[PDB]
Amino acid sequence: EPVMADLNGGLQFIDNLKDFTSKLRTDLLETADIRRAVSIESAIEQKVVNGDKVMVEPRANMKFDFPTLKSYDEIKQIAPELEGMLDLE
Amino acid sequence: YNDYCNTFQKVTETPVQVAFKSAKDLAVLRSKEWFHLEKDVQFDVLTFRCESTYKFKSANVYSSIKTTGQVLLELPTKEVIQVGSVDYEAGTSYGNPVTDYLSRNGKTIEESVIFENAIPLSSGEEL
Repeated sequence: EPVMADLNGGLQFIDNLKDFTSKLRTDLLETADIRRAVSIESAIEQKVVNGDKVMVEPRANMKFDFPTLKSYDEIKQIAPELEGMLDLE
Repeated sequence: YNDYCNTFQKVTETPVQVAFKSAKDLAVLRSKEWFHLEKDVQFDVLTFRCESTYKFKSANVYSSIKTTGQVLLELPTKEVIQVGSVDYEAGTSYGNPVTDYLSRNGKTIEESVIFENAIPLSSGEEL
C-alpha cells in the first residue's frame, strides 16, 4: 500500500506555526537590536570620553634553494651497506 | 597663557527633550551609568537640564569633567517632576558624554527654524 511517512518531528502540533515562528524571530531580533543599540551607544560614549597592533604584511621569499642535504649519519642510516661500492665516475 | 590650573568652563546646557519611543531607547538610557532614576515611573519623553563643569589640564585635554543635571517628566496631570538625575564625573577626557548623548539623541526646546531665503530688512541707506 502507499506509505505516508511523516518525518515532521511533531511540528504539526504547534497551533499557529507561522505566528509562533514570527513571534520567536521578532523576540530574537528585538533582543539583538536592543543589545546592538546599547553596545553602539556605549562605544560612542567611550570614544567621546577617552578621545580618538601593527600587522606585518607577508612578502615572497624566493630562496632558490637546492635540495636539502641530510647529515652523513642520517644518510648512512638510510643506506649503510653502500659505502665505497659504486664508481662515482 | 599656560596656567591651565586656573581654567574652567561652566556650561548650562539648554534643556534637551529626549523621546524614548522604543525598548531599545529605554535600554540605552539605563545603560548610561551617569543617568540615575530616583522615581520609578513610566515615561515617553524626558527633559534633561544639565550644568557641565570642565577643568583643563591642557588646551585639548580636560583635567576633570563634572556634569550634574535634573531629568524631568511631564505627568499626564501636566505637573513636571524630577524622575531622575544626571551625575557624570571623569578625569582626563576629551568630551562630555552627557552632552554628546543629548545632542545626538535629543532635540533642544525651541529649535531655531531657518528660512529658505533671508528677508533683508530696511536698506543700506537707512541702516
